[PDB]
Amino acid sequence: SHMTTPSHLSDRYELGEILGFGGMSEVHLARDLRDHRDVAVKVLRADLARDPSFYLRFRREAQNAAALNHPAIVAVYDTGEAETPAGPLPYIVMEYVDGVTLRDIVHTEGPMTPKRAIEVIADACQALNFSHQNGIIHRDVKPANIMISATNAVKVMDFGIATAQYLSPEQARGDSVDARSDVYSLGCVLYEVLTGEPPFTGDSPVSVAYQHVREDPIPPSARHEGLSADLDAVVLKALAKNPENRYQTAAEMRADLVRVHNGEPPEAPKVLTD
Ligand SMILES: Nc1ncnc2c1ncn2[C@@H]1O[C@H](COP(=O)(O)OP(=O)(O)OP(O)(O)=S)[C@@H](O)[C@H]1O
Ligand SMILES: [Mn+2]
Repeated sequence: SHMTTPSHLSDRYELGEILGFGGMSEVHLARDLRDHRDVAVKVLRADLARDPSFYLRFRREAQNAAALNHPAIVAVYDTGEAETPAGPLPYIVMEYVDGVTLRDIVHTEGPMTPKRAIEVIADACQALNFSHQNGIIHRDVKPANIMISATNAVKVMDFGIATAQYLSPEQARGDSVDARSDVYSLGCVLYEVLTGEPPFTGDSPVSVAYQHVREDPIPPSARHEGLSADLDAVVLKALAKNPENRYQTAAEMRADLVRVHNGEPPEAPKVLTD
């Protein structure tokens, strides 16, 4: 009813400006006064925090937020919970990225140049490769979970926690999830940064999930100008319905992105349009 986010958490983190929000959390820039470090603190949203479902969900996700050490992955530093007069306010402390999500880039700027999109997604592949080698499937690859920093570094975040626009067909069906599910979802992001649109939209998540399972994506070159057939092949391989027909690893996907960036033919099956 009237929870508000305090100016200090746990007498160590002094909150500065609000950076963003999502369906659960509000993310603030903060100063870690103990380590003299600027950090991002993800706090359960004040307007949701007294709602038992949301509180409990936040706690279940905080204890599963994967802590990986890689230049393209947002580090997770700590978790905690502030006592306030309105009740407990749980939070996660993570690496601060001064930058913009791919969601916000596509919204405000439209599609990226193809070379830039290739570069960003190839860097995201490195993050995912590292995660997979450490036994962690991301599970929630989407444009909001990839940022480009002010120094043009790619940062992927929010790994390992178990919208419908970016789910893999196997997630839509409740089947087993593995590295190829992250490939598919990253293929959805690639599709969107190239064309300005996700592959599938609909009036409900049931309708969007149905499309992931049953309907072929419109080839990117048909959705938007300046896109090559070689890029169609790479994107549509990532988006193959059967996991066995996708890139089997994030590294394999990267290798094809690197070919296309260099004007070399990709290994992905050719796609013909008219
Ligand atoms: N480490 C970070 N550094 C800077 N900004 C961040 C960071 N993490 C998240 N943000 C921003 O905070 C927003 C909310 O992040 P999240 O709570 O993870 O929700 P989301 O990923 O946008 O969407 P949902 O809720 O998962 S659908 C992001 O969209 C960014 O705008
Ligand atoms: Mn996120």
